[PDB]
Formats: sequence, C-alpha cells, structure tokens
Amino acid sequence: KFTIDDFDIGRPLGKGKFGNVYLAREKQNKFIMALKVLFKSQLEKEGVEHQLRREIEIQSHLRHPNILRMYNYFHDRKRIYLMLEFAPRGELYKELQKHGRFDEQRSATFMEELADALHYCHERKVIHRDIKPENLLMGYKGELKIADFGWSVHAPSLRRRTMCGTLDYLPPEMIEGKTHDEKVDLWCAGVLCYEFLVGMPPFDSPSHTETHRRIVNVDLKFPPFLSDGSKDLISKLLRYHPPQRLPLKGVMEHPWVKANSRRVLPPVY
Amino acid sequence: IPAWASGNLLTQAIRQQYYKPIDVDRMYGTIDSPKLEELFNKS
Ligand SMILES: c1nc2c(NC3CCCCC3)nc(Nc3ccc(N4CCOCC4)cc3)nc2[nH]1
Repeated sequence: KFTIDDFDIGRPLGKGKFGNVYLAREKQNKFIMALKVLFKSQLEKEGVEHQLRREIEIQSHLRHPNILRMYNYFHDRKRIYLMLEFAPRGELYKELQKHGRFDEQRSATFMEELADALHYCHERKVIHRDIKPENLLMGYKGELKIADFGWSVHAPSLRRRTMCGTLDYLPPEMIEGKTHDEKVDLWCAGVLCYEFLVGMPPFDSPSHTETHRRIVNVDLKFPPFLSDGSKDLISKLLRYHPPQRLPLKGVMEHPWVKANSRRVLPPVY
Repeated sequence: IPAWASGNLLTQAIRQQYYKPIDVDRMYGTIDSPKLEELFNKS
C-alpha cells in the first residue's frame, strides 16, 4: 500500500476548506498525478465522514476518458490522500471566464464529451446532480474531465428527493419539491451548453426567487448571435417535463454536435 | 519547486504521459486500498 513517501511533492494546485491538492510524482513509475490531502480531524468535526466516503466510492469505480480518474487512496495518522488524475489545462471555469464565451467548436466538443461521460454514469445508475463549469477540468488536449462528485448519488431503484446542485443550474422538479431521477443531468447539460455559448446562465436574476420563477417557467431568451443548431440542442435539453428531455445518446447524435465537435479520445495503454 | 514540476520539463513529461499511457489499472488498480470504514480509524 501507498504512503506519502512514495511521492515527490511538486507544488500546490489548489486550496480547500478540508485540505489541499498538490502536483505530485510517484517515485516508482515517475508518473505525474495530483494528490488531494484531507485532514481526518477537520472532516470528523464538520461531520462529513460519510459524505466523503460516498464521493470516494462513486469516483473510485468510474473509468472514462472524460471523468477524472481516482487511481487509489491511502491514509496515515492525520491525513487521507486521494491519488487523482492530473488535468494539465486546469479549471474549465477559468478558461470560460478568460474568453467570456466559447465558440461553437469548443462548446460542441465539450458537449459530446459531457454526454459521453454522463451516459457512462447513468449506465451505472450514478446521477451527477451538479454539472457546471466549476466542476470540470481540462486534459492535455483540452478534453473535458468531470472532476467533482460532491452531489452525486448511486440511485439504483428509488427516485430522489434531495434538493442539490447550484442555483442557476437547478431543474424545475427540484425547485418544485418533486421527486427527481437521472434526467436532472439532462437539464443541467442544457444550462451548461447555454453558458458555454453565451457566458451567462439562461435564468440569471438578482434574486433567488426570480431565478426560481424563470426556471419553472423555462423563461429562455436566446441571444441573437446563437446559431439555429445550438438553440435547437439547448431547447431540446431545457424541457420542463423530464421525460421530454433529449437523451444523452441524442445529444451525442445531435446534428450541431456532429457538425462542430472536434473530440479526440486520449490514447489508451 | 523541484525542476520536474515547472517549465519545459513538466510540459515534456505531461506530453510523454499522454502519448505513452502506463497500465494504471494494474500499476495502481491492483494495489490494495484501506477499507473505507478504516479511513477514519488507525493507520
Ligand atoms: C485533481 N485535482 C486537480 C486539480 N485541482 C483543482 C484545484 C483544487 C480544487 C479544484 C480542483 N487541478 C488540476 N489541474 C490543474 C492544472 C493547472 C493548474 N494551474 C492553473 C494555472 O497556473 C498553472 C497551474 C491548476 C490545476 N488537476 C487536478 N486533478
């Protein structure tokens, strides 16, 4: 089993309120990865032990080119260490903020990768529930990587009740206190596509109540610069009725995705 | 910051890793993990 002395620590990559992430190189294979370091005492005091356990269980069992890999994990006297795939191009949200909005090629590519990753999750009855730019990282060739599974759930049989995710991304069914299923991720994919292309989420408002109102009315107002193809896809995802939302296979097959995506699969061993 | 983690040396290493992927499934995936119930117990 691994210990911290099996790794050369390179530099901090990010800071959290439970620990830190470092660029690290495991000495044996000279293999560069990220190490997320969490403090056992802080996790217990905050009462998030079962929460972290769930996140680890879900992510450690997923193997997909557009899902950040968790290679393994270990612990010592004070700390829990997660061995994670390093995403060389970093935060997707930072890239979006830098550019303001993404072009159609970039956005369609991300949408294909997202739909593929989410399909993989849904095949295993894992619902993500918090798709947004801030939860996505980028690989060596700019490939989308779902990086966080904080609101995720393995939901084999029962519909879910938990309101979760992020204000601007919440599906109508959550706001209305209905049960939800995997189709929440479909809705969030639509919001994401809109934000990619526009640089702001579709239901942006000064108050939580007005945002809620816009979401449940699907008060969608497309900017004039958007292509018919992109509006078609967004409109097909942002449906009030979950069963009417375009399936993930449908997103991958959508003509706008086909015409604009430049997706490349990473080399495999 | 060690040399391997900064300028060109990092870039080249990252490129090398992308084009020459190791078998992570056996190099890390077969190696034992602490039980998730043990994570907050004795190491
Ligand atoms: C697992 N965790 C990872 C990162 N951690 C992030 C930062 C901590 C919380 C959000 C995730 N960053 C990763 N990649 C980065 C690559 C370059 C980054 N930089 C930003 C610009 O300056 C150069 C370094 C930052 C993160 N990869 C990763 N794998």
